[PDB]
Amino acid sequence: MKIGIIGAMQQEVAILKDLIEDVQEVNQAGCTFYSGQIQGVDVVLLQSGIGKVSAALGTALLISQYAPDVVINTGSAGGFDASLNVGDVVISSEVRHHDADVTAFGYEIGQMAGQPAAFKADEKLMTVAEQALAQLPNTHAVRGLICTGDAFVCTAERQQFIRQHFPSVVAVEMEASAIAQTCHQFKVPFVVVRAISDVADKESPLSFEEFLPLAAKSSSAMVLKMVELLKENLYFQ
Amino acid sequence: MKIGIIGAMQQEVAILKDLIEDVQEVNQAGCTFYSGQIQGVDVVLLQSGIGKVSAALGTALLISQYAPDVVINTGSAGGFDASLNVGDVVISSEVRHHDADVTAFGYEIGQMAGQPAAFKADEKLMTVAEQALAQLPNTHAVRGLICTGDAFVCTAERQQFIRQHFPSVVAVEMEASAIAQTCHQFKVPFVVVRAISDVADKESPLSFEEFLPLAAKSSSAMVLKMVELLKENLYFQ
Ligand SMILES: CSC[C@H]1CN(Cc2c[nH]c3c(N)ncnc23)C[C@@H]1O
Ligand SMILES: CSC[C@H]1CN(Cc2c[nH]c3c(N)ncnc23)C[C@@H]1O
Repeated sequence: MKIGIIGAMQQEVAILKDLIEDVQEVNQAGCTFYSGQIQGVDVVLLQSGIGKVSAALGTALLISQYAPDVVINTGSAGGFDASLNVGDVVISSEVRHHDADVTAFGYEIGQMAGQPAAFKADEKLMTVAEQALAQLPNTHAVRGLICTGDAFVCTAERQQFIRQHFPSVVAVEMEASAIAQTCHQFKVPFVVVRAISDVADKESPLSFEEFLPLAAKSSSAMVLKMVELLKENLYFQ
Repeated sequence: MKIGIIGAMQQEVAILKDLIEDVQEVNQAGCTFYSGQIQGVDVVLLQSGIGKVSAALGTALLISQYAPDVVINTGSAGGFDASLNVGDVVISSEVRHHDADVTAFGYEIGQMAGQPAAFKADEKLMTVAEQALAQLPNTHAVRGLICTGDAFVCTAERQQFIRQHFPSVVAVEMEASAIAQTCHQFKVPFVVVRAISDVADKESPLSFEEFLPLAAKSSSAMVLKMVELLKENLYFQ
């Protein structure tokens, strides 16, 4: 099997990039693809750039050219769930666009026309995420709805909008729904395994730059454990 | 040369689809690609689906697999310029995301992180659009800023947010900034040539239903004229 791993920023992919053996680097359309193995499993790591369009474009190139069997989205996120602290892992049960509104034509809020209302994380991949979490016993995670938009959420008004329309939201970020929607269109299983850098408030621009390395470390530790598990997961292999 | 043409919806691509000689249809990732010739020029017509993520993934697949020399985005739009009636044409001078906000990190409103603030349409393609307009004297057109978001704009509050932040906007829609950003990352010239189906207000849902066919007709006639000009002029090799 081949594991696709996607992160937006250089800082988000650095830890995993350094673990790739026999690394082959390709640059295309503002994306960087690193292929090789991590601990004996084939991987392709994509640094996509920030936001929904870059993430969608990169994911489409990833799937069409490299044919990963699964896709794992790594990186940082803004926490909405009360139980999350900076550094904690967040796992997608499902992903929605918090900034999509085609309700004029009867779609529910966040649902894009021609799409399901939500993109559900793959059940088998989810089981692997759970096993990985069980192998990191002193770490706290929350699983739930992750909401994506083309905005860095850092105001009370935007928090209120997102909570009012997506009351179960546990975290927000800027790529996951694009990755998830793209995987959905290609019929490729995905899961998001990110970690909290800030709590999406007026302090978040400062918190984010301060704690991005911590979030990358936490998210990357989980993704690495998942890679290790997938190595000997006979359903996927 | 090879001309790439992109529209979101079935009605938006139907007129041009019917003109393709020796048509070859490929279905991939929830997109449809029609390849062949229109009046002796190679074309690839992408039916992208609706919204930024579908448009981005489709455009990435289009450019990476078919290598069009230029990209023309056709279809409908919500008019903002006061002079626009349903059926009138809009030509992009440039495109912006009206729903992007990373101003917390120094970017201007609508600018995505890691991107320029606007995506400028290609000068030669704009010239060809103007030449086409001159040969269609009973089409009224406005050239200017087109703004994109993952929303069907149909409320005074949303219309006014967009006008406040992008005062020169002439029309809005849901794919162009994704196409434009993707073309920017691949370094492929683009232009948007759309036509008005509604004026982005409370009556837009009904206006859109009524006037989508007219908008497809008007925009497609312009695009066909542009195809004929591009065949003749050798502007692009
Ligand atoms: C430099 S732009 C921010 C980058 C970090 N990614 C995740 C993220 C952390 N905190 C967030 C918040 N409060 N709102 C939205 N997104 C995020 C999103 C983007 O790649
Ligand atoms: C069924 S969703 C609408 C489809 C038609 N496209 C253009 C468009 C016309 N009027 C618009 C408006 N008021 N707001 C945003 N977009 C548009 C966008 C999408 O493909």
